[PDB]
Amino acid sequence: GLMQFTLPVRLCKEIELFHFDIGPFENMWPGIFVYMVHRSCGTSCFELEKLCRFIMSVKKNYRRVPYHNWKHAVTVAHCMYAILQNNHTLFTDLERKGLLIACLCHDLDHRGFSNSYLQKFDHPLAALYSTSTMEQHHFSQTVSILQLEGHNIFSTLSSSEYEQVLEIIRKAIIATDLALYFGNRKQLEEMYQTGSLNLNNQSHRDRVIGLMMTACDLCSVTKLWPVTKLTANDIYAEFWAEGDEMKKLGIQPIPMMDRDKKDEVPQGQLGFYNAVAIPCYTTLTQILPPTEPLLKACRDNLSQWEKVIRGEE
Ligand SMILES: c1nc(N2CCCC2)c2cc[nH]c2n1
Ligand SMILES: [Mg+2]
Ligand SMILES: [Zn+2]
Repeated sequence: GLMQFTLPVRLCKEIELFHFDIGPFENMWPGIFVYMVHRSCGTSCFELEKLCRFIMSVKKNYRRVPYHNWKHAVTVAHCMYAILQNNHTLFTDLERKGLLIACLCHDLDHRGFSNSYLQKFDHPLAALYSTSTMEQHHFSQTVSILQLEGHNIFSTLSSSEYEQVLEIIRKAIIATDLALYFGNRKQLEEMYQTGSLNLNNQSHRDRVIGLMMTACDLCSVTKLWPVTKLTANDIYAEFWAEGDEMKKLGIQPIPMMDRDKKDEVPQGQLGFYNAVAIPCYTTLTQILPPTEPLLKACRDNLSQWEKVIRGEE
């Protein structure tokens, strides 16, 4: 009960900032996550023995792929931690519990390929789950790990609270399907502008948690430029491997995924910032004003990519 996690002074301070980088020491990531759960939720939310076993089973079920890996999981959970900490009173006890776990689990057993590649491959998962293929798999994997003996971190909840938290986690993980983000953001835009957005409306909360999940999932674009730039290498390492696998199926991949067309990357980043990232953090900042640093950091990185195109780097 009286066993607090403490981080070194630089991490203790920097971890509260949206643009915090979790660092290259894998062995510190579990402790960073537990630290964030204790401050975000309470030292009582989870049985420490159970939580540690859950975290290590989650780590084991992330693969050694360039980007959709254990580091991404903890990076996305940290962004959620920063949003929750800057929006203290807006979220329930169950929501703070659910969302950090949802974020840690959101890409469980990712193979580094898009839903599109699975469907064109005719992967078994594409037969089992026609839409949000990988996201339905990630949630499936989460429930599987929760059901391991000694791994049920929610055991102290009532039947009804247990069903509420697994329903929060399911929707949160489904929302990380970027295909669903466009419609979700549009509806949130309409609702915020016409003034109908109502955080006591469960369907409205769901939408807002969805947008937070997109924002945390894309938070690579909200880091300082050196982190953003080096993470984009890992992202494109996966895209190019998928492009190679598309070519093996006798399909010319979109230029984004074609390693012959690396020149077109900087312009592809502009499109992504303008079509996805900027609108995402804009709508998020409208609904949750204290998340503005994510929009500001994102705009700064767009400017850095414009400088790459103008050959100034
Ligand atoms: C281009 N496209 C991207 N998305 C496409 C699918 C999901 C991530 C990203 C994400 C981070 N940086 C990116 N650059
Ligand atoms: Mg995903
Ligand atoms: Zn992800």
